[PDB]
Order: sequence, then C-alpha cells, then structure tokens
Amino acid sequence: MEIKRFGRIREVIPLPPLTEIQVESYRRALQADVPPEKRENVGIQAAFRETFPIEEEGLVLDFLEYRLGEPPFPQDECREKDLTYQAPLYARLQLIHKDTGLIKEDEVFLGHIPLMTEDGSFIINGADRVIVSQIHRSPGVYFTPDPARPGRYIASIIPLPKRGPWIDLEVEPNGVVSMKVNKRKFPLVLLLRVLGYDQETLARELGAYGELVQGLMDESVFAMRPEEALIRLFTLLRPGDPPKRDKAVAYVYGLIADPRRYDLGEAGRYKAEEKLGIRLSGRTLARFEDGEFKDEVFLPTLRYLFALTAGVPGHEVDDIDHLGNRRIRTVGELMTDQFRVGLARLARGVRERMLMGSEDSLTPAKLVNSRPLEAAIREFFSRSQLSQFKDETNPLSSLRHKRRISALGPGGLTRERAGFDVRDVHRTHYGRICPVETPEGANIGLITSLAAYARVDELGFIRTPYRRVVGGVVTDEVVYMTATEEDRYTIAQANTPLEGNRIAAERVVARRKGEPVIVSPEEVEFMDVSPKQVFSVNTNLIPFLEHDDANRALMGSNMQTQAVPLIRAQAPVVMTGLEERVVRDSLAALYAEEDGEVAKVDGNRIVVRYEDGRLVEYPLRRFYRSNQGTALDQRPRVVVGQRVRKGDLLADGPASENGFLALGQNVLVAIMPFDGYNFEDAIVISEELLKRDFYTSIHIERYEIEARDTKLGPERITRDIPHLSEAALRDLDEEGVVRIGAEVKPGDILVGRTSFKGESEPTPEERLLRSIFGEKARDVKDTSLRVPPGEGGIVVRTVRLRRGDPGVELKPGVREVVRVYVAQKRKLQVGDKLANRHGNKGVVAKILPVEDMPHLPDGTPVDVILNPLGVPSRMNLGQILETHLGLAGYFLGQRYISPIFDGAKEPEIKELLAQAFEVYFGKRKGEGFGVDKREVEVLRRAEKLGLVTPGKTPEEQLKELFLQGKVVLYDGRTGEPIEGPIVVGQMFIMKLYHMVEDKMHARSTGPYSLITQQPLGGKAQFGGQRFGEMEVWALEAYGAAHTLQEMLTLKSDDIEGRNAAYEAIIKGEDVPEPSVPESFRVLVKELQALALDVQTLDEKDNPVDIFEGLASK
Amino acid sequence: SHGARKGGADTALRTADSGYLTRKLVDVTHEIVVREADCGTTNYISVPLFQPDEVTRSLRLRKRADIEAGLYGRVLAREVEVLGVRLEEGRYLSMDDVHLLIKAAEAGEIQEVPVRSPLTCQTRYGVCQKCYGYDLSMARPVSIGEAVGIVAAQSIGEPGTQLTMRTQGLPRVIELFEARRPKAKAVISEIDGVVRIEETEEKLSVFVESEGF
Amino acid sequence: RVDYSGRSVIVVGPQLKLHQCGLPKRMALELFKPFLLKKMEEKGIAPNVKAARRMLERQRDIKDEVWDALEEVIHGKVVLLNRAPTLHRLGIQAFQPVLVEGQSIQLHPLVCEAFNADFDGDQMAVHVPLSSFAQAEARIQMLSAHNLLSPASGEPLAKPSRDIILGLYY
Amino acid sequence: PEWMILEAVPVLPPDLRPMVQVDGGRFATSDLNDLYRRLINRNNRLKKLLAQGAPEI
Amino acid sequence: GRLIPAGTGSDFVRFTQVVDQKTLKAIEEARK
Amino acid sequence: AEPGIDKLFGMVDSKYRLTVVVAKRAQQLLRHGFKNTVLEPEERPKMQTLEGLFDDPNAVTWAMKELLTGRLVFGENLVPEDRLQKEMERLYPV
Amino acid sequence: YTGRGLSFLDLIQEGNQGLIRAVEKFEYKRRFKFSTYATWWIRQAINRAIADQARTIRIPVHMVETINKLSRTARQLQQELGREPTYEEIAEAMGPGWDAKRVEETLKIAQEPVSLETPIGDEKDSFYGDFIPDEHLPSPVDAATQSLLSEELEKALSKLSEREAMVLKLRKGLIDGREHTLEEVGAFFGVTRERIRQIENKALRKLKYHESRTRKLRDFLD
DNA sequence: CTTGACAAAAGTGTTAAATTGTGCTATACTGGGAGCCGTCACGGATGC
DNA sequence: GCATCCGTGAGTCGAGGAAGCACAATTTAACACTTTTGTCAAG
Ligand SMILES: [Mg+2]
Ligand SMILES: [Zn+2]
Repeated sequence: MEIKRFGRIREVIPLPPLTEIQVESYRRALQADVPPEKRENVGIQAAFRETFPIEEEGLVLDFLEYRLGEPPFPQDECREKDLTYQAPLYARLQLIHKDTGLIKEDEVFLGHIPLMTEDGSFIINGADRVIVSQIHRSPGVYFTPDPARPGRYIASIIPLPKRGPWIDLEVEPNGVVSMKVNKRKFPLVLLLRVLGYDQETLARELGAYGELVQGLMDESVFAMRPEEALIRLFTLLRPGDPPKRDKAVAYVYGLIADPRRYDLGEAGRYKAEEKLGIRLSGRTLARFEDGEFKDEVFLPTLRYLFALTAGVPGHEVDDIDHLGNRRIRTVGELMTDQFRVGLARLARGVRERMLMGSEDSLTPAKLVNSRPLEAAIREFFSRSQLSQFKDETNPLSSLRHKRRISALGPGGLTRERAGFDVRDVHRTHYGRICPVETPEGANIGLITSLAAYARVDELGFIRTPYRRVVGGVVTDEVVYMTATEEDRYTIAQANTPLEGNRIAAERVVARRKGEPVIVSPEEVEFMDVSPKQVFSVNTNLIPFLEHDDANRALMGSNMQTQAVPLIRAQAPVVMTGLEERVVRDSLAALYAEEDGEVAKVDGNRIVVRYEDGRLVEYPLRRFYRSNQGTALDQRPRVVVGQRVRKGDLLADGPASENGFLALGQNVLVAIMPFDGYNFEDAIVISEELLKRDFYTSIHIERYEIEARDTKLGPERITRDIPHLSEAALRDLDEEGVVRIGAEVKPGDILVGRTSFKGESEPTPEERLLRSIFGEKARDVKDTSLRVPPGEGGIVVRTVRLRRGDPGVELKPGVREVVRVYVAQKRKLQVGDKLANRHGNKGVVAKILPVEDMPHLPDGTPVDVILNPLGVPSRMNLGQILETHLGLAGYFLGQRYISPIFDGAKEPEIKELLAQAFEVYFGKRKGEGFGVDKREVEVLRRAEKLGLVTPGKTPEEQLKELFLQGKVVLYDGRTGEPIEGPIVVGQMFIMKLYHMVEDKMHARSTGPYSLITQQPLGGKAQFGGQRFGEMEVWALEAYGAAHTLQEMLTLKSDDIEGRNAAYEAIIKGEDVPEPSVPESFRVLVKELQALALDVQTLDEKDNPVDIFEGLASK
Repeated sequence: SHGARKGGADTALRTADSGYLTRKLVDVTHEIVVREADCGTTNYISVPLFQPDEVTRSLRLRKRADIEAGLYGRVLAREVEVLGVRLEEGRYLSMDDVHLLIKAAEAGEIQEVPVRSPLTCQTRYGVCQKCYGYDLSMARPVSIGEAVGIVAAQSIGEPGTQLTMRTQGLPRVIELFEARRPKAKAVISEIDGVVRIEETEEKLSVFVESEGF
Repeated sequence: RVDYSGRSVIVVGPQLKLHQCGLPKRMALELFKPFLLKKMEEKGIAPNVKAARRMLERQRDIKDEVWDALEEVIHGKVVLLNRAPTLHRLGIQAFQPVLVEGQSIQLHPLVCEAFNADFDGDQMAVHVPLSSFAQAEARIQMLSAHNLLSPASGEPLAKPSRDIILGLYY
Repeated sequence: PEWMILEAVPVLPPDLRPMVQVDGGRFATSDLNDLYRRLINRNNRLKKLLAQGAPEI
Repeated sequence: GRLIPAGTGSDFVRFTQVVDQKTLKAIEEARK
Repeated sequence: AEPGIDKLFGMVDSKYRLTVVVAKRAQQLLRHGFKNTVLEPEERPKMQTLEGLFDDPNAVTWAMKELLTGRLVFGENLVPEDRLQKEMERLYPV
Repeated sequence: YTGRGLSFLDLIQEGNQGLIRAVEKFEYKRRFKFSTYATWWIRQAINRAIADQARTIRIPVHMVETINKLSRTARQLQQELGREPTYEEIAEAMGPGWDAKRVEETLKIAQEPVSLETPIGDEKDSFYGDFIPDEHLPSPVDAATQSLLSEELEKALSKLSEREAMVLKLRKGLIDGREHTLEEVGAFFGVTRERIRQIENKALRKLKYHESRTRKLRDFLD
C-alpha cells in the first residue's frame, strides 16, 4: 500500500513537541535538574525567595537551597498500589539569632511534590490526572471606555489572581479623579499625596492637558502633610479602627506596596512597561523605602488616562478580549501559586510558633510545620477544577486533553457568568487558539484547544510562528510572535504562490491587524508558516477540512477523541500527515533510542542490542486498563535479528498501525437510503465486518471490594459463603476470589465475603420457620461481590492488597482490599455509535447479512450504508471527497496524504479515479466479460438524468460515472440494479466510546434515598429514571391524572403505597389506591422546623393528620 | 468560524432562556382547565381579516396561515352570512369554514369575524368548552376537563429554541410576556384628535388637537 | 425519580407499526419483574415468587420459558417512551412494546419528529404504567397512533419525513 | 406579631437530617446537625454566662 | 400527590359509573 | 391505534369519560375474574400462546371490546356504589 | 487559636469565661500582674472548648489529648524519616502500652464525619446524599416476602389442631408479643410445663411431616 | 395427664479497671485576617 | 423624577461518590450466686 502525498506548501519547520506546554512549564517550575546555585528566581524557587526570610521582629529563618529526592516508588507501583507519584522535597534552612549571633543550619523535610510523567500527566492516588491550562486576563494596566457615559475612559490595574485588589481610576463629572479599591471609592488626590507628590510636580507633568489636572488640585489635601494624608486615607478605607500611624502605614504597605501580599507579576510588569513606557523596579504599585512611599505606576497610569481623555494620537484604549491581553497559566504557574499559598501558611505557622516556647533552644526543624503545604498541594492536585481526571481512551484523547485551555476554574470565569464576549473567536485567535474545536453546549467558547504550531511563552502569552519576508522573497527565518506584536505587520497567507522563494502573485491575500486585505509582494512583511498552524491537533487530522462546515468539523474533531482502540485498527486511507507525529508525541508507541539490532522479541518485552553493545530491555504494556476502561496494549512490530535505525518503530501503541494513528476501520461505504434503516443519521453495517472482527475492542472493568474491621467482628473474605450451593461457588478458588480466566455473567460472584450480622432478634415468622426446619441461624451473612446486570466478561487479573504490605497505605479499619479486572471483547452491535472525521455520526440500526448488502458488479458487497440526506443539511462535503479518494485508493491499492487546505483537488481525484476505473474494467475485459444488461439499463437511466454524455459506448459512460465517483450498484435482495448510480467508496469510520451496552439500564425496585425515600439515580447505583417537571407537565397536558399520581406516589415515595402495590402485583391483584407521599411529609416537617404551622384541612376545615398519629403527643 | 461560534453561543444561551420562559408560562397558566361546556357569556373578539399596511396605507388581506391560526377551531359568537352560506351562532369553524371566510373576504363581503375566545371567557379558574373551540390534537371540540393551560404553555414555549436571538426574536417574546417597558419605546397619543407637526431645528414637537383639549 | 423505569439508546425501526416500539428483552424482564414473577408462579416455571426471583437473579439460571412468560405478560400492555427535554406534550408517548433481541430501543420513524429525536446517539426512558387507570390512560389518550395532530397548530405532527418524502416525491 | 420572634426553636426530626454510617464505615451527616450544634452551644454558653453574672459586653 | 383536577381527574368525568345490562336489570327489579 | 377507537371517542362527550369508563370496566372484570363479561364465547379476545389460543388477560382490551359491543350502560348517578358492588357480587360470586 | 474547629468569636467567648474564672481565683497578695495568671485560665478554657465543641461527634478531653499527642508524634516521625511512618514506628515512639492495632483504632476514631451536601463535579447539581441508599426501612421485596411467609405459615398452621396451633403461636411470638415460656403458656391453658413441651414438639413434628409431603414452605427459609 | 432430678440461660450483686469530666498551672503578653474578580435584566425600596 | 444598593433569576436528561497532670465521678467487663426454665426419665 504505497502512500501518495499531495500538496505544494513546503513547511520550513516541523511541529513543536505537542506536550511541551505541560512538560516545559513543569520543568521550569521544579528546576530539579539545574544546580541550586544556578537556579533562577522562578517557580517554587521564586516562592521560597519571596516568603523567606521569616522575621519575628531577633530570630530570622532564612532559606538557602532546596533539593528533590528520588521518588519512593515507580509509576507502575504507584498505579498498582493506588499511590501518588511524587518526589520528596527537602528545604535547607538556617536559624539566625540577631542578638546572640549564632547560626543553626539543618535540612528540613517539607514533604512531597507530585512528579510529571514523560507523557505530561500526573499520577495522583493511583489515577492519571491532567492539569488544564487556564486562560485569564493578563495583569497590568488597561484603559477601557466607559459604557454608561460616552467620551470617558476608566483605568484598571489588575494584579495576579488572588494577589492584590483590582484598582479603578475614573474621571468623575465634578472633575475630581476617583480611585476605587475593594468596592470603596475615594479621591485619588489623597493617595497621590501619600506618595509625596507636590502641586508643582503634578502641574508640570499632567498640566499639559484639559481641566482634569485643575480638578486634580484640591488645596485641602495638598496642604495636608503626607503622614496626615496617610492617616486620612486609612480612615477612609477602614472606618472604626483607631487612627494609628503604625497600623495605617502597615495596612497601606500591605495593600499597594508589599511584594508578599501584592504581586503584579512578570507578565503584569512587562505589560505595564510596554503600555505606559516606564521601567518598574519591582512588581508593586508603590515602593516603601526610607520610611516613605514612592510612586511606581499611579502617576504614569493617570498621565496615560488624561492623555487618552484629551485625545493624543499615540494613545488608544485596550481590548479586554484581545489575546495579547489574555495570558495562559500552565501547570507550572498554578502549581507555583498553590505552593506559594502553602508556604505562606507554613511561614505564618512558623512565625506564630517561633515567638513562644524555648526561644534560646530552637532549631529550624522544630519551627517548620510542613502539614499546611502538603495539604494545599494535595488539595490542588485532587479537588481542583483544573486538575481533571485524565481522558486516555486513545493516544489522541490524552494528547488533546494535555493541550486544553479552560477559561473556568479557581479565579477564572464561570459557566453561567460568561457572556458572548468571552465565547467569541477574536481576530487574534488566528494561529494561537483553534477556532473550530470547542465542547459544544453550555461550555462552548469557554474551553478551547491550543493550535498546532502555537506555544506558550515565558510570560504566558501564546505565540505563533511566521516566516520573515524581506524584499519580496520568503526566507527560512521563523519568528515566534504574540498577537500584540502580530498587529504591527502585514502578514501574508501560506497559500500564496512562490516561484522558489520569490512571491509570484502580484495580488497577495494578507492580514493587517486581523483584517483581510489585498497587498503587493513589496508590502508583504510576514508569511504564514503553514495552514496547519490555525487549527489544533484534532482538526488537523480531518482531511478535506476546507469542504466541511465549522459547526460539523467541530463535532468531527471532538469525536476523534472518543474513538476506542480496535484489535484490528488500521490507518485511514486519506490522511493529513500528522498521524505519525501524533503517535510519536503521545508516547504510546515504542521507538529505538539510537541505531541497533533487536535481539529478543516477545509479547511482554523487547531486548535490543544498540551499536555501543548495551542491552536495553523495553517492557511492553500489555492489556492495561485505561482511565476510560479501554484496553491499552503495545504489540511488537519487529523480529529477532532485525536492524532498526534511530527513531524507528519497535511496538505499536494503542490505536495505531505501523506508527500511524489508527482510530477506526477503512470500510466500503455506499451512500444511499436503505429501507428506512438509514433514517435520521442511522447507519447500516454488514455482517462481514463482524465476521472478520472489525470494530472489535477490548474493555476492562475493575470491581473493588474491601474487607474491614467491624464492632460485630472482622469481615472475612472466604469461599465458604453460608446458604450457597456448590454451583455458585464453582468459579471461586480456596481464597474466595474468582479464578483468573473464568467467564463471569451478571449475578455471578467475583469474590466471596461474609459479614457478621447485627445482633437482633428475628421476626416471629422466621423463628417459627427455623424451628420447623431445625436450622440454627448462623452468625454471618452473604455480603460478597457480584457482577452488576449488563456487565461481565473474562476475569483477567486479581490484585489482593493486605494491611502491612510494603507501600500499601490502606484506610484505617480496613483489613484488605481485592480488585478484580474483568476483560470483555466487545463486537459491533445494534445501538453502538459510529462516526467519521467529518462529523457524520450515528448508531448502528441494522446488521444485514453479506447476501443482503448491495454489491459491486464484480461481486464485492459494501460494508456500510450511509444516508445521503445528512450531507446537504450539515454541509460537510469533505466526506464525499474522502469517499471518492478512498474508492480510487481501494481500486488502486494505495493510500493518500492530503493536508488540510493544501492537498488533493478535484482534477487529481478525477485522474486517480480514471486510473482506478482503467484497472477495474481492464480486469473485467481480460476475464472475458462485456457490459451487464443491468449496467446498460442503469446507464440509460443516468443519461436520462444527464449524468453521462449521450451517444457514447457503455464503457465510456461507465468511465464517466466512475470519474463522478459513482458506480453501478446492484441490490443484494432483488438482484436488479439500483435505478441510479450510487456513490461507493472507501471511508475511514471510527467506533466511538458511547456504546449501548454501557448505557442500557432498567429497574423495577432498588435502593431508595435517605431523606425523601425516593429511588436513587444512575446505572451504577441501580437507580430509577428522573421524572422531572417537564414530564409532569406533559402528563398533565395529556390529562393522565392517575398515571401522574402513580408516578408521584406509588412508584416514587409512597412507602406503604409502593409496598402494597408490589404485594398486589406479585399476587396477581390490582395495585391499591395511593396515599400521601413521604416528600410532602418532609415538606411539612421542614416548614414546621422553620416555625411555620402547616396544617392540612378537610371540607369542614377540621385538621387532618397525615402522619397517622405518629407525630401527635 | 466567527459566525459559526456566534451561532453556537447563541443557541447555548438561548436554550436556557427558552426553557425558563416555558417554566414561567407553565407556572402562570397551570390552573387553566376546561371546566364547563358553556359559561353563557355574550362577549367575543372580532378577529380581523385585513391588516392596515402602511407602505400602501390601506387594508390588505392577511396571509392564509395567519387567518387559519387565528380562526381555525373557534366558535362563532354571532351568525355570519357569507356567499349565501349561513354559519349560525355556536358553530365551530373548521378548515372549510375558514377557507370560506377567506374567500368571502377576498370578495369584499366581510371585514372581521366575531368569535368566542378565552379572553372573553367568564369561567372561574379556567375556560369553557364553547370558548376554547377544537382540541387541535383531535380536530374536534375540546373535551371537558383538558388541561388547556399546560398545553398552551408548552405550545408557546416549544419553538422558543428555534427563534433567532442574534427587540427581535426570543427576547422580544420574553419582553412581551413580561410586559416590560421597551428601551426604544414608541410614543402614542393619549387622546384622539388631529395631528399637527411643529418640526423645528431647536425642538421637535407633535400636537394632538381636539375640540377643547 | 420513579420505579419501573429504564433507559437505553434508540435505533430506527421501519418494520414497527405506528403504535409499537422495540423493547429489549432484558429491559422488559427487569421492568416487568413483579408481573413476570407472578406469571412464573402461575405456570410451572417456579414454585413460588421467591424461587422465581432467585431464578431471575442469575443470568445463567434463566430458562427458555421465562421469555415466553414475559411475552405473555406484555400482551396488551403499553409502555411510555420519554426523551428529555420534554419540550411539548408529545415528548412522552405510549407504545405497545415488542420484544427484540438486543439492547437498543426500536423507535418508529414517524414519531421521531414528534420526539425531536434523531439516531446520532439519543437515549430514551421507558416507564411502565401499573394499574387499570394508568393503562387505560396510556392506551386511550397517550397512544402514539392516537396523537396524529400537533396541539400547537392543529397540523399533523406524525407525517411523512425525510426518506419517505424523498421516495414519494421521486 | 410577637410570634415573629422565636422563643423556642423547632428541631427537625433526626431522620430528615441523618447521621448514617456508609458501607465503608465512614459517618455521613447533614449540615443541619452542625447548625443545630452551633445554636445549642451558643445557647448553653449564654445560659452559663448569665448564671455567672457576666458583664454587659 | 393527589389526583389533579384535569383529564380523568376532573369532577365532570371522575364519577362516571359503568354497569352491564344484567346487573342493572337486577338492581331495578330488586329496588322497584 | 386501538380497534374501534373512533367509535369509542364518538360514543362519549369527553375522552376522559371514555378512559374512566374503560378503566372502571377493566377493574370490574378483574375483580370478578372475567365472569361478569357481556361478551359471547365467540367474541372473547384471544391471545396466541405456544400451548394454544387462550383468553386475553389484559382487562383493558376486554373493557374496550365490551364497550364497543354497546351492551354496557355508562353514566353518572346510575346506582349506589355499595348496592352495585353487592349486586354484582351476588350475581357473580368471587 | 483560630482555625481549630471553632470560630473566632466562640473562642473569644470561651476565653471570656476563662477570664471570669481567673478573676474569681486571682490573688493580688503574690504581687504578680493579672495578665500572667489570667493567660493560663484563658488558654485552658479555649483549649477545653476546642476539645469539647470542634467535632460533630463529641470526643472526651482525654481522648482528644491522646489524638493530639499521636498526631504530633506521627508528624515528628514523618519529618524525621522523610516519609509517612507506618503504624509500628508511631506505636513504638508513643511509648509503652501502644501497638499498631491501638494506633489504627485511634486514627479510625479521629475520623471526622463527612458532610452529606458536599458537591461532586464541576456543576453544583450532585451531593453525597444522592448516592447513599437507605438500608433501614424494609424494601418492597422484603415486605412482600414477609407477607407471603406470614400467609403461608398461617395456611400451614390450619392443618394443626386448635390447641396445638395456639400453643405454637404463643411459643413463637406470633401474637406480636415476646415468646411466652412453657410455664406461662401452661398456666394460660392450666397445663403443666412438660405436657406443653410435649404437645409443642408433637405439633412441630406434624408440621415437619406436612412440609416434607408438600415442600411449599422451604423457599422462605433462605 | 401427672412428679421429681439435672443442665444451662438469664438476672442479680459486688469488684476494680477503664473510661469520663472537672479543676489547675502565677515573669509578662491587652483590638483580625482574608480578601481582593469578566453579567444582564428586572422589581423595589432609599434616599436626594 | 432619578441615581443607587439589594435581592432574585437565568433548560432537561446522564455521568459524574498545635498541653499535660492529678483526682474524683460514671460505666462496665468479670465473676459468684440464686432464679428460671428446657428437657429427660418415670408411667
Ligand atoms: Mg441526537
Ligand atoms: Zn367562556
């Protein structure tokens, strides 16, 4: 299967490491490789240098250096034992007695820092988790126009999230500038006087403007001394507190001058310098030195605001939604922030501990309490919104999840607090954030995916690469630039024709400040690297993207994530070229480090002899259960003695074929309605797919049980379960666990557990029964683990962890835990959801035999039948072109790589189809067969429809039909041909994770809630279906009063009513009349608890007791 | 992609508003039920067959769909004689009757149709059978005891998602049902009279003149 | 939340009548469990209700006559199919269940426009009316074949659709 | 009107604010138990302060 | 959780009684 | 649709009265074990079982067929409920 | 003392109580300032209040001190060893009379109850109480099988004689009361204890014979 | 139908060990810490 | 008449589970002893 590549755009640079956004940021944060003396003031090192030294105010706790030890357990051990993959963090601290002049130095153990795996995901509590980058407003100074009053602007000073209050500066109608902090508004003149500014300085600096400077001059504040002005400012900010100079200056310093409490940030400082044209010494609004306050940013901000109000040419407002004004916090920044919070708590504990208790005899180890830091870190890595449970259905799933950017999370936007402004695709999203890919629904526009070529810079601003164009020739120099820098140049398009390096087109389509323009080659300053940089990883994997509507390409890209690995997965016929890169960068496959020869090949491990001679053994991950239940296995693709070059493939990862991403099957697809089984996106498949095991996956389910200690006695996991026959215990071994390899069905026992019964006398009927049968009641009862309905399979693994095992930290009171991994081989069935890369999705509605599917004149039946009516409404024409190219490849025996927006076009597909028809019909001519009568009738009908040129021979008409992508398709039932030619091709169809087997649920009676006594919800808990308000409204509209009453009382919460109804049904009688629900009783009791007398009356207004006298004294 | 994302966000933020409006409509008209065959009221509404078009400034026949939506399955309050056909009082207007009325209007014989409507229904805590008309789900007079309030609320709220959101579309419907004061509210004449324009560069004033006011 | 309620993915059934839906055998067994126990007690399948329930607990202990008893039970009875959101009153419709081999509910195409349901992965809930009043209300008022006109406008709501219209026009 | 000021605070039945033991042995309780505990603690502290002749502040 | 005053729960149709011919004739004969 | 549904709808002034009558007749048939049916042995609804044809156990279908035959008198304030139940028990003991 | 389970104002009020106690017990003859003596009582009252009121399930002060000492020892060993200590090291460091089992039980006791209203998921639409079944009230299946067992037992007892059935119901609590002893039933019937035992055994044997010949009551035994 | 001998099952009465609750620490300490933030529209009082 | 603070609302399913120390007052496990049967021989 030779690969033919289309396209004329030559990329000067390759795709950057797709996981670098997660990996490089955490490497910068930890700095575990750089020696401590060479560490820069970033990340947790910056946090240490910020919080430390701690001063009692003569005891000083200073920090010298920190180191990270080797992790106690490897990744596999942490996953198996449900541990957290982390490295021990120790800090070196010194205690200095200022009065005494003695130093005590020792290394204190601060705790454990979770480590990142090579793929970019953490292992928290044995579960793979991914930290999602958060997009937020970049700190700095912005100038937004006031919407309430036209012609006026308001200045906003934004620090880092939870690192200071937002400052507002506004021009009041009176002409006096107002500063707003923490919802409190006051005259800015007071705080400006606190910074030691005189009338002459303000007159000389801000006087070259309108009446704003005159309004800024209030002799009441200017005549006031800076100390009295500071006291008045403190009184205005915090009323009631006594005016004290020390407290006032401390509060002001902590509000606008304390680096530990106020942090504008590196990005904020850079933005302030870029906008206001100043050089901030630090990252604070004001500087407290020599016992006095010095201005840093307030005066330049006020000057810029006054100039913008006046209307100077060089100053303009700032766009809040501009992607240059919006930055990204990766895993490193969030982890550093949480570490800083924990370290601040630790410093507070040290300070409150170092001033009390044996001050002379102190050591840094005793003072330092590391519990708050570890608590904050574990809270961030477990219970944070941005720390999401890893989606690893396929390597592409994890790859996208690591590259996701979420506007939600702690300190960010909210799902229902977000308007259209944040959800729209700004003009600066070009080449930095994927426009099409986003989760549709309530989270559309709030979660996005990073572009393919985009990379987050040091400050957190997304950059995109552009080729420098000078003198009309495009050079190989590539500049990674942000949106604010991008807005200053005219950037051409990657599809502009080039005569080598010189631009050939006289009229070049370019972008100026985000708007499309037509310019000359001389005016071109930058060029796009490639069309791929605009779209993310998923969208770059959709061939013929230019022919798909954005709303449907969104669905296609999203569903590419949900495709499950298949035991016979094969790469698509029509590719875009990123499959190999996705597989390589997802770290799912196995590749040789350098040149060498493979010495041993096995299903479990591969031993390779490199050129230097060293033996390297790579274990093969075999049938490991992913987070989503899919089976992730690596299959060797080499043989003993085979020589491999550096970077060559050694073992295919999950959902991969020879290093190419294989999320589905290449199946013969015919586009035609079929007996209504294609109705409303439904898909018809052939039984031939099941015969040769296509769309067949492996799913592993984990069932966990725990034997604990109980006051009644310790629960024992044993094979001897009381009142059970030998048939039920056939599969259980001597230890009470199901033997490995046994087939389990719903209701079968996986592990046997007996629990001591609560000491309570039995009901008299049971006692009489026991006396009649002479069977003494045992002291234990069956509490074993059984397969839930709708599940089962083959037991493939049993893990038994016991208390006292090395590294197994069981919860207190739990003797042991048993986990059973049961694997089932799922085949395609009716109700399973299939899809394709172009967003065409549907559930399999019929599985026809091979003899019923339409077949080609050569006898080849089609495998999948698609409804054509899904094309015109969804406007996803790319699937048609993929079908044509797949037909050409199927009859030519080759695969194609057509990159998005630069690849296969209509003439190329037509000539490929011409070659395919040439070989296809030459084979028939050589076999000695002419033209079918049915083919002749179809050709006549087609020429009546204008599809083929009249007067040509049947061979020429058939060739024309093939060039149109249509073939004469016969009917498998009647044998007569389909009256019109049918588009038949080879299309790549994925099997999605949504399967009817895991979604079907039913329930008659089961668990009920605690308070309302209503049935629970969810298939896992065996709950009922929610009959919400809208269903009740529908029942009322039908007027089904009795059905609604039943669904409200008999089937939901009428305890006596439901018990009597069940007893009547099992006795063959009709259910009785329902009674008052328990929910209304809860309502009445809660209203009474609110001191409201709710009484139910009758026709004569007499009270009616709905509690049957149980609540009456 | 800008327009596609705008449409997606519009749909996402419109489905919730449509559902909330449907909930309001259900909760305000949950008590409306057909409670009697006839309340005996003599009031009615004159459904107009002609719309006063302003570009031509004259009465023009309304669309067939509008007349069908406003007259199908309704009881005639007063007997109507059109095209030699006498529709007596208390006769339910079927589709054939609506088409006959439309043809009569096209012949210039009738201007408005007097029909019984829930607005004029005097039934307490509900409506009457002869005021509601047909049960549109069965094309026959409404059965006594049907929860027409819930049906009405669901019928109004179901196509709220299909309305375009981009004073127009679903927000217009919401502000109409809430009786909200529009921001760009129109100016209406409080009393009848002759209009007089006093357009001047300084101010624009309109005078309504009567015999003494 | 209600008892005797299930949920499953829907697929298109062209062979079904307008008043029929394809209820999976397992879902029917679980939803009609008390009626099935009573029927098994009536015949010789089980001695009493407890033995029948124990037989139904284990999948491999279910004989072939249990399915025949289940088919006998559902004779005449109907189940309510529901699809969220229930925007209008036709979001819940009564259908006569038909036992099918599989795990997906077979839905008639004509009611799909009434349900606003396609087959791109939709899920629907099944509810079982119990008494004579509920069954009569479902079969007389809530039946799919009895609600052919839309209450909103009076025009037909269960009418020919995409493929049907395409074929008839062609 | 004087009924609008509570002299005796009603207490919801404990089953509507359950303190249940899960199968794992952990105890799960509602926030109403915590609110009632805070109210009772403050009331008893006020009673003790009044009995001890605490100052007006 | 009561019977709603609409549809089959409406007072107009809630109290309707169905009786056969034989039992009705027996009642009339035994009464009159 | 149910057999003869148009006639059943047209025989009453309100469809909910039809539903009430059908449900009450079905419960009356269930209580007496189908011994009070007005259907001839050649008119009883039948179901196809592997053993053979048997009587239909769905009381709603029986009530609908009986009301279709037209031998059932339905209305409001016909006879006292207690007297009606006593007479029906006397005629058809159960 | 803030952040230890009690709010700031509660700590202030408990310290006020301790201050009142200190004023009651203060002596000025020793020439020590009031702050020195009052601090002891204030911190004692605050700590006692924290021990007695910071937990939903109250724990005695001695057990609170034991838990605090155990936590301090565990923290010291954790910082010394650079890892989380096992129960053996903690028990060894605590002192005599402590083993791994006692440490595990103390840690189990020190487990605060979990709130029933803690949300799970990005949306605030789920709670713990939605996933905890009610295992107190009998299920419909349990009530149905209890009623079936009662009916079957009543039908089976009909085969017994009038006196034997009454004796068995009295002796097994079928009259909703506690199982009457042999002497009580004998005095009720005016018969000696031995004859009551003999007739009860004979009736039980007859019921066993009937069950063997019918096998209509075995399924309810479980 | 009863009349005596035995052998546990349960209850009564101490006994200290375990558990629980209250009292007491005497240099001098004398007013808090966390926020902090991207939504719009619509009652409806609250004043000027 | 109008600017402004406050309160309420913004779709449905499903799938997501940081002192000890002494000392006195209260409870209870452990036994020791009558008391009460449950049963067995004697017909
Ligand atoms: Mg759908
Ligand atoms: Zn009326």
